[PDB]
Parts: sequence; structure tokens; C-alpha cells
Amino acid sequence: PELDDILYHVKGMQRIVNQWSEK
Amino acid sequence: PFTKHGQKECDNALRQLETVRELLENPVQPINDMSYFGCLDSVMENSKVLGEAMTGISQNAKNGNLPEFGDAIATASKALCGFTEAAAQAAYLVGVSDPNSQAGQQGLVEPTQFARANQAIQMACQSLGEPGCTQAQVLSAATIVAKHTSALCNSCRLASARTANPTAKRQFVQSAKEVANSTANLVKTIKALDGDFTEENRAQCRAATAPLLEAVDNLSAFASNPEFSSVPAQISPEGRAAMEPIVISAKTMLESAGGLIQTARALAVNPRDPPRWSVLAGHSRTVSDSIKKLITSMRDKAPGQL
Repeated sequence: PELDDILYHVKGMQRIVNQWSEK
Repeated sequence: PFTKHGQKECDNALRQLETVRELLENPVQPINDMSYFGCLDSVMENSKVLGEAMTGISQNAKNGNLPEFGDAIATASKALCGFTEAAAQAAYLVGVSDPNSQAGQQGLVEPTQFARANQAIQMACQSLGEPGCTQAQVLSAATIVAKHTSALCNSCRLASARTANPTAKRQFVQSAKEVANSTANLVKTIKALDGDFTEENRAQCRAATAPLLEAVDNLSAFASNPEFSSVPAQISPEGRAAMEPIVISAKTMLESAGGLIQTARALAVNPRDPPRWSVLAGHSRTVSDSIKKLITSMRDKAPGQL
């Protein structure tokens, strides 16, 4: 891949993971 | 012809039943986080699905519909396994509720993916720290970090969901957020370092690896904490006696279902076999009778678990 796409991906993963329930 | 796929479906089902039968050998730990009443509903639902599969298994072997026979077999195997897990879980819950019993616990199993991601991320971060790394090297390290941290977060999500212990369930997800947050921050410093390779941007990109490596180490350490390791319960003699109805019925259903599938495997090849049709109906009768006896016993112990 390219650096721009890798940045988009980990930023989108961060948005999804930060909503995960811990319970 | 197309019998080969049906034969293999029967082999897979038989192997799978042999695997879930060990759950009944000596229940000394919970299988999952289901309540006694969830177990009740699960046994109910899975038996409905099994009853329709037994008719599909029988009709399609008689009528030579080999794809529909295979799919009935696959459906029955999944329902038998679901059934057995809920019965083994219920049995455990019955046995440890005796006041002379002592609780056990499921150990958390460590994903083998953890070790792979861990080593990969460390080498990628060590690369990003070399005082002379290039733009191509920085791109490859970012690619490796992104791929293995994404996989790490998903392993945490799945490990959280199958952990009954609430402290471990929470830590897996907190670790996932630590990994995701520090990865996002690291790739942002890589984005700046890219095309501006000063000692100052190298130092910052280097500094950004430390939180990600800490998250990864913290996660792999917690996975080894002794307080989450498997411990077998001490079921009292009165605990064992109380789980006997559930355990015996589950075993009998498994034994008979195994004999049913083994017989249907041959009838799918040559269905002109009256002796085996009568064996198969005998096994199917016992499958049904055992499910009735297990459900009946579970429904009757039920007030004690409210």
C-alpha cells in the first residue's frame, strides 16, 4: 500500500475500536 | 460421484462429535458465560434444529439427493455441538452450586496471533528507530505495524467476547484501544518524518514507538497473569450425583447421534439396506428420547437456579 492509505486505515480503526464496549 | 462430499461431511461430523464428548468426561470448569436459563433455551433451540436435520438426513439418503444429505449432516453436527456445550455448561453450574463444592475457572487461551504480531511490531519499531532509515524503509515498517495492530485489535475483540471473567474481558478491550490509539499516533509521526528526515523528526517518530511497544508488552503480560489460568473445580460427591441426569442424557444423545451418522453415511452410498434403515431409526429414537429426558430434568431443577 501507500502511506496515505495506511494513515486513513489506522485512523478509521481507531474510531471503531474506541467505541468498543468493555463490558 | 458426488457421494465423496457427503462421505467427508459424515467424517467431519463424527470427528466433531468425538471432540465435544470430552466436555462430558468430567465437567470441572464452565464452558462459557451462559446462565442456567440460557443453557435451557440453547438446548431447546438446538434440539429443534437437530430434529429437522434428522429428517433431512434420512429423507435425502433414501432419495439420493447427495447435496441435501451433506447439508443435513453439517446442520446436525452444528446443533449437536451447540447442544453439548450448553449441557456441559449447565452440568457445571449444577455441580458447583452444592455448598461442599469449590468453584473452578476457565483459563483464558492466548491467541497464537499475539506472538506473531508482537514480534512483527517490535522489529518494525526497531527499524523505525535506526538513525539512518530511508523513506522506503519507513513505508515498509508502517505497512507491517498497521497490518499486525489491526489483527491484534481483532484478536482482542474475539478474546474479550469468549472470556467470562469480567476483569479479563475489560482488559482485552482496553489493550485494543491502547494499541489503536498509539498506532494512530505513530503513523502520524511517520507521515511527518516522510520527506523531512531531520534528526528532530527521527527522534519524534522514535519516541512515538514507545507507547505502542508498551501497549503490546502490557497485553502479552496480562495474558499470562496467573489469576486468569484454568483451575479445575472441586465438585462434591453430592454435586456429582446432581449433575448425573444431565451428563448421562447428553452422553446418550451423543452416542446415538454418532451411531445414526455412521449408519447414514453408508445409506447415502447404498440405500437398499433394510437392516441399516432399522438401525438408523433405533438410534434416532434414542436421540429424541435422550433430549426429552435432558430437557425435562433441566426444567425441573430450574427454581433452584432463579
